[PDB]
Amino acid sequence: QKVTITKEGKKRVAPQLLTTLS
Amino acid sequence: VQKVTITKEGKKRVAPQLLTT
Amino acid sequence: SIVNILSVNVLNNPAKFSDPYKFEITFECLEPLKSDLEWKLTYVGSATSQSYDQILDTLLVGPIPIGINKFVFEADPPNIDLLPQLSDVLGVTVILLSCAYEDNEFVRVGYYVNNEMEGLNLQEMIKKVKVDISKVWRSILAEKPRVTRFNIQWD
Amino acid sequence: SIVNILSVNVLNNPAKFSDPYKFEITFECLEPLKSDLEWKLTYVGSATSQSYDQILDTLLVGPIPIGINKFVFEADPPNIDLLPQLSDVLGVTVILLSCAYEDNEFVRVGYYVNNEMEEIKKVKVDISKVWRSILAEKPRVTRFNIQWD
Repeated sequence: QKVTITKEGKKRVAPQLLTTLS
Repeated sequence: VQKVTITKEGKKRVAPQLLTT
Repeated sequence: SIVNILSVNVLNNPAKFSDPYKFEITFECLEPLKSDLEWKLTYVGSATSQSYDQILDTLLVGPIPIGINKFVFEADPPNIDLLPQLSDVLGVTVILLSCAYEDNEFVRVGYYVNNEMEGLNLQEMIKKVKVDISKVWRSILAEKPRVTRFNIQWD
Repeated sequence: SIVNILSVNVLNNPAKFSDPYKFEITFECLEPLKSDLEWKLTYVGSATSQSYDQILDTLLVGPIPIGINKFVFEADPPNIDLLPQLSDVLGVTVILLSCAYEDNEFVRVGYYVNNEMEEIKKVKVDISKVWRSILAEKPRVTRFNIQWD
């Protein structure tokens, strides 16, 4: 998974979209 | 009286008063 | 440490339980910081043993120049949905003011809080009495802070 | 509730006391959200302990697709320095996996955790010899109503 960092230095993870059924 | 704002991630954020340097 | 607290003043003390907490914090910053500070307020219950602590609020403070800096952190009151036994608000609880930089805590200021319900008013002076949270009062002992410092990196 | 948890799987269980926690989390988001979700994991000691809860780690997740989502939350282990009575890492403690939107907690997944260790001088509890096992099939869930957008 793609880890990133906010302006403030906070660990942020983009979640994997599995599918969009509801 | 403070400038309050909100990051894209949803965190509230304030600008502090610089009193002296 | 690149940030040092100089004063924490609780603006609204004593207060009703459900009132927001207003802490006026002054700090010094000695070097450039690429990021904001992240302040947190955590509500901690009694030795009660059936209570989980509760983050009240977090606040990002910045940008931060070198110098003496100041701001008010207004935090939400405790969410009583998180407090199953309502009667556990009473007596001595704790409040933790902490700050982190880039997800790493470096300072924590703990205070003891006194909590108490109003007695009966004159009209009322039969029914068992509820703990009415709108009739509970806190007093944070802002002169006896417990301070704990953590080494983090500031680069 | 606009967000609902579908599964929590503990990736490295059992494990040493000082090994990171790894939770694979699957959740459904039903409407668009303006902000991230904020996960935290919280070490909780015994009733007999006077130590308040220890936040082990937190993590912003976002932005959030409408749909079914999965990520892994890898959280640092407990700091031994904040456990002045080291012996109470032994036996049965609690871990709370929780999520907040805009500083409001809407869900809490509570676990029991079992902890055991692998002239004469008094000995100290050696942490490198303590194993934990999270009882991951018996989670206690609690939803709270929050305002969302």
